[PDB]
Amino acid sequence: ETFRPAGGDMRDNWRSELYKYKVVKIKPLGVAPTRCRRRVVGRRR
Amino acid sequence: AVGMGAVLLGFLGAAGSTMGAASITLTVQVRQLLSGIVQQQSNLLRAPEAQQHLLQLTVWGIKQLQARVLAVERYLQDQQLLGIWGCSGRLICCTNVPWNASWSNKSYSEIWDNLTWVEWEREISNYTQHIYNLLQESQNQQEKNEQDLLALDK
Amino acid sequence: AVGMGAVLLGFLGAAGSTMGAASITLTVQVRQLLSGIVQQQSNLLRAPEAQQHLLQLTVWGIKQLQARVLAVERYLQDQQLLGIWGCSGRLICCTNVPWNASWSNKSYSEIWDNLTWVEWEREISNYTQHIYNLLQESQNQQEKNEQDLLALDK
Amino acid sequence: AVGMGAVLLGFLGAAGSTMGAASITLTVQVRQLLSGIVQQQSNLLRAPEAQQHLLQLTVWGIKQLQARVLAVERYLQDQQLLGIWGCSGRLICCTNVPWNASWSNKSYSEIWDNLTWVEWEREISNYTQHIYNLLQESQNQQEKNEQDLLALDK
Ligand SMILES: *[C@@H]1O[C@H](CO)[C@@H](O[C@@H]2O[C@H](CO)[C@@H](O)[C@H](O)[C@H]2NC(C)=O)[C@H](O)[C@H]1NC(C)=O
Ligand SMILES: *[C@@H]1O[C@H](CO)[C@@H](O[C@@H]2O[C@H](CO)[C@@H](O)[C@H](O)[C@H]2NC(C)=O)[C@H](O)[C@H]1NC(C)=O
Ligand SMILES: *[C@@H]1O[C@H](CO)[C@@H](O[C@@H]2O[C@H](CO)[C@@H](O)[C@H](O)[C@H]2NC(C)=O)[C@H](O)[C@H]1NC(C)=O
Ligand SMILES: *[C@@H]1O[C@H](CO)[C@@H](O[C@@H]2O[C@H](CO)[C@@H](O)[C@H](O)[C@H]2NC(C)=O)[C@H](O)[C@H]1NC(C)=O
Ligand SMILES: *[C@@H]1O[C@H](CO)[C@@H](O[C@@H]2O[C@H](CO)[C@@H](O)[C@H](O)[C@H]2NC(C)=O)[C@H](O)[C@H]1NC(C)=O
Ligand SMILES: *[C@@H]1O[C@H](CO)[C@@H](O[C@@H]2O[C@H](CO)[C@@H](O)[C@H](O)[C@H]2NC(C)=O)[C@H](O)[C@H]1NC(C)=O
Repeated sequence: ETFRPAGGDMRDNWRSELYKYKVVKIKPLGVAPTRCRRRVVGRRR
Repeated sequence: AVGMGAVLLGFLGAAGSTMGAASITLTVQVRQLLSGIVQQQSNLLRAPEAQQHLLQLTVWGIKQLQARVLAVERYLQDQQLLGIWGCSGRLICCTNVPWNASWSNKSYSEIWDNLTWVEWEREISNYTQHIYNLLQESQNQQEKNEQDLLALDK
Repeated sequence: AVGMGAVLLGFLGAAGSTMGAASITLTVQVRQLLSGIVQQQSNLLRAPEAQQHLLQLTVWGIKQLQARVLAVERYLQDQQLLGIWGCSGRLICCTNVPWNASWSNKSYSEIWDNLTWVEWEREISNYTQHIYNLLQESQNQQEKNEQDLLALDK
Repeated sequence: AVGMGAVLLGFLGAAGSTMGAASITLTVQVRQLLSGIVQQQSNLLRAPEAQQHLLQLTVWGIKQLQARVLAVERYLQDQQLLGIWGCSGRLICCTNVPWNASWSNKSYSEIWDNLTWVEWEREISNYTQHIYNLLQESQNQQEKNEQDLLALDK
């Protein structure tokens, strides 16, 4: 097989540098089971 | 396990760590929600008035404003939520809502000593908003009970 | 009277209902202040980055930003107020301020079992900001008393 | 020493006054952070929709938006901070962090009956952010201890 140079889409120039990056959104709220109730109790106290 | 001063610098530092260990780092994740990642060795002057021309309408100008407002837009949602769950100003808030095995039937240690939060949140991925709805439904059934109490209370 | 899950959906649903009945629906009014009216059957992806062109400076672009910021602008005022009354994170907050017959001389049931909130707020329309001023004046006379206490307390 | 109703109007009114006397005026400084200085004799209609043309992109139009957003931008930072110190909704909040003579070795009265806040904040100018870091490090060591407690608690 033979290869030739291409330069049509500038996005490849940008992909060439950005490949090692990705952006995420942080999700600070979290919910989980626990032996802690509300009002007048946190398991006998 | 690192020091109290490093904990402050380690945003998402207990990401691959076990859920129980992540609790020392709750504040540091919270602070990022508005101010981004913390800066140590250098702390420049972040005051107002740095736009001295018509640069507020440019590409970056608009982009920055969008990023600035979105950042608080989102922060409030998380707060307002905690608020109508009755967990305002709490990084760890106990509720009245009992846990459901259908949501998950893991013991304490099966979770807290075995799972990472993102790992666990992926397990609870399905049942989350429904819980969010119970959390809020609880809060109301509380507020109802208070007015109930104010009626008998002369 | 409807269910706990419907209460969540019923924004302004106790508007014509009696004041005592409105308390189960406090959270649902609060949530609207930032997110607007809740959506049930459909819950699309509300994430960032939907402006892919120079559309942020158009009619709707500007309008949306104005509506977005105004929404939080107002939310904070309501919070900051509750805050300087010492009622932060409370949907029902007791105060130190005694009620005044001049404001209204209706019994509990004459209000809570007989009036709607907008109906009542129209009666208290005149004396409201003055109360808002007492609420705040109380909070200060509290903070004063604390510093007083910190002085005697060695 | 003035009245409770004047205290409300006197923004930065205990600026040259002694630190102990400034506590009655905490709320009035707080309210300014979002709404600016309070208005008494006149209270006009501050509702939305006053931009009836393409005036939102002009000099003042942009300037106002910048000032509006910056105002809340900053307010939240102060709140979020108090929050991760565990002092949410408190105008005076006690902590677990012990005072350090190196920071200052003045007695109560040597401070509260002798200094103005800006005067004192200038003395503590150096050691402030480090304290801000301890305040936050404390809060974490608290949250850690809670999860600790949730483990033994079955
Ligand atoms: C745990 O959650 C599940 C689903 O959320 C509940 O199971 C059923 O949920 C449907 C509504 O989606 C109800 O119509 C059924 O009555 C529920 N089943 C039962 C047996 O009640 C389940 O109820 C929850 N666990 C508990 C203890 O309520
Ligand atoms: C959450 O629920 C979804 C379904 O709504 C699960 O995704 C797949 O759902 C189909 C249809 O019910 C099942 O046949 C597949 O087995 C599910 N995928 C897998 C990998 O089991 C999804 O798995 C659920 N999340 C978790 C963590 O179980
Ligand atoms: C109830 O409110 C009214 C008006 O807010 C108070 O009536 C008078 O208010 C003026 C100031 O606007 C004072 O100068 C008078 O001294 C008030 N009258 C009396 C008899 O004190 C009224 O005081 C309030 N009720 C109570 C119990 O303080
Ligand atoms: C609130 O106070 C205003 C007055 O500031 C009341 O409006 C009218 O005021 C004039 C002048 O004092 C009176 O002669 C009228 O009788 C008032 N209107 C009515 C319908 O009584 C207004 O009524 C007051 N609000 C309430 C709920 O009484
Ligand atoms: C009061 O603060 C000072 C400085 O913040 C502490 O003094 C030294 O701080 C350095 C770090 O900057 C430590 O390496 C030293 O160990 C500290 N000295 C001592 C004697 O501990 C000082 O520790 C603080 N006071 C107390 C009681 O901890
Ligand atoms: C806060 O610390 C700075 C130093 O970081 C003080 O400013 C001067 O620092 C130099 C170098 O250490 C000293 O030689 C000077 O004596 C300091 N100035 C003065 C007026 O003493 C600064 O003074 C400190 N703040 C306070 C309130 O003491």
